[PDB]
Amino acid sequence: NAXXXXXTFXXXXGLXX
Repeated sequence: NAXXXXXTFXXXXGLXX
């Protein structure tokens, strides 16, 4: 469960990323 903020992947949170 990656995320928990902002980054090149995107924002918010979610699995895979």
